[PDB]
Amino acid sequence: GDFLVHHAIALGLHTTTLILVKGALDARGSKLMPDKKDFGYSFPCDGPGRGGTCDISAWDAFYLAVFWMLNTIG
Amino acid sequence: PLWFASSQSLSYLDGSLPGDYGFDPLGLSDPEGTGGFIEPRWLAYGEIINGRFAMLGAAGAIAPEILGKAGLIPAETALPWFQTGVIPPAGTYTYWADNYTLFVLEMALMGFAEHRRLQDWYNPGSMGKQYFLGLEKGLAGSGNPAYPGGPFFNPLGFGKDEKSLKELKLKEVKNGRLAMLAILGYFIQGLVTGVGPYQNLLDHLADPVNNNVLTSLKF
Amino acid sequence: PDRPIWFPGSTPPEWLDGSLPGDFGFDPLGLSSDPDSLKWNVQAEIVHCRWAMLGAAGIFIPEFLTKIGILNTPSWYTAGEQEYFTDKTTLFVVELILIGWAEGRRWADIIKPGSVNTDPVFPNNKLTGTDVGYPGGLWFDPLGWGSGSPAKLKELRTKEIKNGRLAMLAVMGAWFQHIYTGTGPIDNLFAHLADPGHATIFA
Amino acid sequence: MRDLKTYLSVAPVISTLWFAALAGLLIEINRLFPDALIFPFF
Amino acid sequence: EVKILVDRDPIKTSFEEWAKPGHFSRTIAKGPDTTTWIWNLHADAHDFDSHTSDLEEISRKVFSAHFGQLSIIFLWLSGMYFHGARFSNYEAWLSDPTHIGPSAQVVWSIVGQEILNGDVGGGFRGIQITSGFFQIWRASGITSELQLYCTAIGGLVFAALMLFAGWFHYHKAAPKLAWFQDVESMLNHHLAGLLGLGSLSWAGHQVHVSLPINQFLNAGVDPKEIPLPHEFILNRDLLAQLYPSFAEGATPFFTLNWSKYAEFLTFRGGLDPVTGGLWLTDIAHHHLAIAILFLIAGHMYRTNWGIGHGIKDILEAHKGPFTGQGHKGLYEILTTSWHAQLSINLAMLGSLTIVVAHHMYSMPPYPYLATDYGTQLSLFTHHMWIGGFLIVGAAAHAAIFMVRDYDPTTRYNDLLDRVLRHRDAIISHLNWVCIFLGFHSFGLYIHNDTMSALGRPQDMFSDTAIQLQPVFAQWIQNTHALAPGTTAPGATTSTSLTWGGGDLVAVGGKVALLPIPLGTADFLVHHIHAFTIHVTVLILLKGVLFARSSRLIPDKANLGFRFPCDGPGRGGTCQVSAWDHVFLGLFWMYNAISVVIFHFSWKMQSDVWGSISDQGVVTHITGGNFAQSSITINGWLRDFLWAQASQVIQSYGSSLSAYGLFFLGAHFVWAFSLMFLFSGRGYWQELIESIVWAHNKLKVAPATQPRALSIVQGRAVGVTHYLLGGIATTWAFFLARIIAVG
Amino acid sequence: VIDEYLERSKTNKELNDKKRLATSGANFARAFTVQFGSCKFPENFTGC
Ligand code: CLA
Ligand code: CLA
Ligand code: CLA
Ligand code: CLA
Ligand SMILES: CC(/C=C/C=C(C)/C=C/[C@@]12O[C@]1(C)C[C@@H](O)CC2(C)C)=C\C=C\C=C(C)\C=C\C=C(C)\C=C\[C@@]12O[C@]1(C)C[C@@H](O)CC2(C)C
Ligand code: SF4
Repeated sequence: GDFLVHHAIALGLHTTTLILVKGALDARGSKLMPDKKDFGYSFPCDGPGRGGTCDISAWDAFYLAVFWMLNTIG
Repeated sequence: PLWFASSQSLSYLDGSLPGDYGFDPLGLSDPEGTGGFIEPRWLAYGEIINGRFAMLGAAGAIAPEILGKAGLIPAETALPWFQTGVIPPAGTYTYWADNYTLFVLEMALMGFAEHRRLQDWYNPGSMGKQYFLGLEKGLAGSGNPAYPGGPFFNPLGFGKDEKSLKELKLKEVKNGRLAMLAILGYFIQGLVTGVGPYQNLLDHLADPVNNNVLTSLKF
Repeated sequence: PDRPIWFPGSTPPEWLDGSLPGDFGFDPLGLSSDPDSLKWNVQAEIVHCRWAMLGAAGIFIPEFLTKIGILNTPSWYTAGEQEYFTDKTTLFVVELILIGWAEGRRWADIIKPGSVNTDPVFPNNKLTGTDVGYPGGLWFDPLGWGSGSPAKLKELRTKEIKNGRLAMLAVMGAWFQHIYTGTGPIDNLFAHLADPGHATIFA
Repeated sequence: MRDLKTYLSVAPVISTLWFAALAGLLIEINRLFPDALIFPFF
Repeated sequence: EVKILVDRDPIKTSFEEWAKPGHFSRTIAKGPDTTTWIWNLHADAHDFDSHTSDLEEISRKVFSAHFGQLSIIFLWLSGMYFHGARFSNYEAWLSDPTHIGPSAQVVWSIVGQEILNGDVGGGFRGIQITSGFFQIWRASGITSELQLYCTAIGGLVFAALMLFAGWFHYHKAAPKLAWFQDVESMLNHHLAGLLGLGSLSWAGHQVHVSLPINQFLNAGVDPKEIPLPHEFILNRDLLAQLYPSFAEGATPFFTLNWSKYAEFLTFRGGLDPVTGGLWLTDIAHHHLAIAILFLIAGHMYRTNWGIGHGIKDILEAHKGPFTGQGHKGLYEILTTSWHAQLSINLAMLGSLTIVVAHHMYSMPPYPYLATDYGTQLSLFTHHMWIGGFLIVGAAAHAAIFMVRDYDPTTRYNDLLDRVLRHRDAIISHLNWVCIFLGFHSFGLYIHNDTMSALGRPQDMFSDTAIQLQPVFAQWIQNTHALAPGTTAPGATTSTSLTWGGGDLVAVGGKVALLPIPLGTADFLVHHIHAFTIHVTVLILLKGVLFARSSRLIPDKANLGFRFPCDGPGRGGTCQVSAWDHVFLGLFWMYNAISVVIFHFSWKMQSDVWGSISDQGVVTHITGGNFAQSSITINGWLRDFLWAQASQVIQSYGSSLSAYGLFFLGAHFVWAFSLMFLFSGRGYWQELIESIVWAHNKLKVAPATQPRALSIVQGRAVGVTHYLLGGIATTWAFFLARIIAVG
Repeated sequence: VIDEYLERSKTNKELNDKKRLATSGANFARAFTVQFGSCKFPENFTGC
């Protein structure tokens, strides 16, 4: 009974780490927006162009990882 | 002579058809907007065919009863048209073969005839080309689908003159309409009264006031 | 062009010309629009015709001879149930290998028209056929009735094709009659001929 | 025939045929061998 | 004038258009550049108004789609009848309907799912069905399986006929535009022909077939000894022995002395004691009267002859105090666009479905239907959900029309302009009403909870401390109870047993119907219902009215109907389209319907359903705890959610186990929906970039470059998953409880 | 309803439940026919 729970805990840790690491590494720029560092740490979006860019900042990455942290601790 | 003619009906009914009294309240034969089975020519062709079949049926549904009452046919054979096996719940008779076998044979022969008729209707002269045991010479047709003519269909050579042909066509159309009405009357009388049409006629001639539509429906 | 067709007064399809033997322009579903499909269908039809002719003969001869007192062979439907000198699986395997060799040779002939005309073991023996589906040679045409004028060849091919179609219909009729009624085909024929009216499918 | 064959090669049709065949084979295998938890052939 | 107009072979049937996907739109037909193309190919498939601009092609496509839908429906009906005929225990259930549970599905024996074949009864094992088909078949007079087989064959034939008709009317003879624009003839034929004649024929069937067979069954005769239905038609002696009026024939009908037919055309009302349903004679009488009414009403509009009415003349010649000139150009608007008609019909159908559910639960029309609780619950919930969905769709189509088919130059209407000129007051008043209703309705519950949690049960709004009684509803109930005594002398008893006053009806030891009391809890729940309905109406109306333009965005009509936003400027303009308003109102419709079904289930289990002993006492399923436990949220959570979920979670290892599995699965789906409602596209695109790099390293890069879903697609996926999960959870819980306990 | 059909049902009360049980058993066995042994791979042709 502990095997599956331990693997679920590992899955939660891995997913939260993935979200936070991607948010930290892709902060300065990416292909969708190569000048992300000019706008700042927190900004709403970059408009509907290029197919739509919502939740593009790193503040949104922390925002999304909070839920996974809560679920893992639960 | 116009019967219930309207302004719309008189536009396309030019009188160049047998039995044209200009009666068409619903505009079914209206010239434009034609497709599928609704067309000015197909309706006339179907009317002619239905009239001919109705004449045949009207003669045949009454001949056996007349012969039986006159004593010219065995009694076990003279039956009302609904007791000959057409409606098994109403009655049945024993023939030389099973009823469904008779239906299969009739369907085969009628399909053989009607497919050729339809192929004439589609292609006018195509039915006189392929080998049909030599009978294909006489099935060429005259170009009019409703009146093919030829040795097989007009052996007696009637209607050579155009005026006589028109008179005969008018007579045929009127007789076909009368026979269709008679067949509908046969159906309704058989459904309501429950006895043969000749029996109804004899009962009415016996006492005109005692036997009528009100008698069967009382009041 | 002016040949008789299946439905008089109709227009035969464009991909059916009439050069092929037994051509009547009957293809309402358009199953052979592609030429390769036409070749494959022709080969399949020829093979089916020959196999069904053999099957119809082997079904209807022993039954008729059993109706008379000459033979005592059992019913064709119960032939596989009986016991033989070997298990059915062994006979099936041997037949599978034997027929598979010949079917592989025929497939190689179909794919490439002229690659299997020589005897692999002895190079002296050859097959004289020049048309796909008609192997010819001394093995499959010892009497020499095959090669000849194009008109006679077409007439013979049409005869064979029509006989094969009739045989296919015969075998399927025998199968369905046996499963439905439950008696030999000769018995059904005699019973129907005795009373043509009542003794029919509607019974 | 060419257009029908081209249509039959579209993604959803090929996918449904492949998955139906796979499901049938798996169901038949599980029917012939009812239960299986370890590999016992060795 | 009225005429038949068709075009011959407008299109040619070929498979060349099947090979190339997306032939309807040139942009789609060009080819797939990215994956988004695929997601578009299914989105624009049925948007006929965008493929072209001619009305004729759109009308023809609509006609063909209707024919295909009819064919599919006929196939479904044929399948249901075939399942009833072959794999069912209908013949066993016919003899003992009270002690046997209906079942029409049998599960295979591949994996171990054979535990799903429960002991329904009558020497049969299978899944218990709740469609209510057995009661329909019994009320129709079916007593064998050959008739069901024949019905299935006929359904198959009719489905094939419908498919062929659709093909013929699209590819061989397609009607012209003037054919569809003739609304008077269509209305005449739909009123007199489709409705009146069908109901007349059904009344004739009931008179000739259903009544004698049902009378024989109710007498106690074995189903295998009942004469066949055609024997009643053939043998007049049997009908004379049953109903002597038939001995007189059809003479009374023409004699106008119709009282002689009083034996099988009655006006008693109430429920039948033997079966716990409405009298079949009353049903036949009602069908006959409805047929007469529809046949009379079908000759109102002028078509091809002098007599009749013109719809345009009726609309234009209308004068009133508040209206004025009013309806002048509405005829052209209604006969020009399909979307307005679609919205009107959708709203009417939803309202009719809700009314149908209410009338069906109140007065059971089928024999042995009231005593089968699962069937009643399933029918009520299903019809409520269908009505809610249709009502939601009506507003979306109204917004679509207002966006893309409205021009005030060529086709101008005064009423629409007047409404559009003062939308702010309407929105403000609706907002205030919603706020007030919500505040009062929920504050009552919160006050009750707080007072009960502080040891103050004398300060709550309850039947014992502070009473808020529905006086108007009680007055209406008393009036309805006293109705047949003086106001309706023709009826022997009242229409329904729901009205306070009368007797109790029970069939086979189980309660069928009894009067329903009304108290403070009903008051509170009714006000909650009104609040939810008002909020949904506010959302939909705000979406519809502000579709063309707004104070924030003065040119919203140029962007279209389905656009995500306008930009990050103006402070933020997310979710400004009417599509977003519909997507938001779906949630509130779901909430309202869930609350309604919960209220209905708890009230019916607590105050109506139950069992009766021989002495005469009635024991209800939950023992009447609704009136004291439903006034607080804690009571709703504990006495309904916690108490009634015992059966679903304990169903493992039994024949109901499947339900339990669903009770988990739906939950999962619900949570899944959150992933599509809390996030955005940029994160997923940036992750797919790294995934695509990892693919590129190993030479497995596809030509169709993967792309994250669009914003509208994500919102649609989220709302679809949310609704599906919630509805499946409720379905599993309701079915498990009502099958294990009832 | 004329009490003659009721008397017929009383006289033939037996074997009617037997027919009902046989029909229900056949309806159930329509799914387990292959697992029972009958209607195996042979004779499925135009069968069951
Ligand atoms: C939302 C509705 C709501 C309502 C109506 C009530 C009502 C009530 N509460 Mg509850 N309560 C609520 C929610 C609500 N509560 C909530 C959310 C909480 C927090 C959990 C509480 C917690 C609570 C506590 C702790 C207590 C109460 C108690 C009471 C009573 C005290 C009333 C009072 O003293 O002030 C009324 C004051 C007024 C000034 C009335 C204003 C309204 C007037 C009449 C306006 C009408 C407008 C008019 C039509 C205008 C027309 C103009 C025209 C003439 C031109 C009252 C029955 C008390 C109790 O003991 O009662 C037994 C108590 O101690 N409540
Ligand atoms: C087209 C393919 C074809 C196929 C697959 C078969 C298949 C078969 N044939 Mg048929 N047959 C065919 C065409 C075909 N036949 C044709 C064209 C004819 C006309 C000449 C016959 C005439 C025929 C006869 C006369 C007999 C069979 C028999 C057999 C059956 C088993 C024997 C065996 O196959 O050896 C090849 C079979 C033959 C070509 C003839 C030789 C007879 C074999 C060797 C069996 C003799 C065994 C004996 C009768 C059984 C008991 C033995 C005893 C010691 C107790 C088997 C169903 C035999 C049988 O009925 O067994 C059930 C049999 O007696 N067939
Ligand atoms: C009465 C019938 C009806 C009809 C004919 C239409 C017709 C139309 N609608 Mg309307 N609509 C209706 C009712 C109807 N609607 C209702 C009840 C609602 C409320 C939900 C809506 C809400 C609505 C919206 C929000 C939109 C339309 C639009 C459209 C157009 C595009 C259709 C489309 O492309 O879908 C083709 C089909 C699909 C995309 C399939 C989607 C998958 C569905 C959602 C899944 C359901 C799953 C199933 C039930 C659960 C089982 C799961 C299993 C499969 C595993 C079309 C003209 C669209 C438009 O662009 O208009 C201009 C549009 O945006 N409609
Ligand atoms: C359960 C949580 C929840 C709650 C409480 C609300 C609440 C509300 N919604 Mg929201 N909503 C939610 C979830 C929720 N929503 C979700 C999941 C969605 C889907 C996206 C939406 C989408 C949505 C839409 C689309 C709309 C709303 C609207 C509204 C308002 C309706 C008007 C009204 O009833 O106000 C009355 C107040 C209440 C019911 C809230 C509870 C108040 C209680 C009684 C406490 C009061 C106590 C006291 C005053 C507190 C003082 C203590 C302090 C001093 C310490 C209200 C503010 C509608 C709107 O705003 O129009 C008016 C609207 O159009 N909502
Ligand atoms: C073909 C036919 C009957 C054929 C019967 C046959 C072969 C019977 C054969 C048998 O009996 C035998 C020999 C012997 C028996 O043992 C067996 C049977 C089989 C029983 C009837 C047609 C019968 C046809 C009928 C009655 C048609 C009526 C049409 C009408 C009234 C149309 C009216 C209008 O169309 C107009 C003219 C103009 C429009 O503007 C307005 C409206 C009103 C639409
Ligand atoms: S919908 Fe997305 S892109 Fe548009 S404004 Fe909102 S956050 Fe920005």
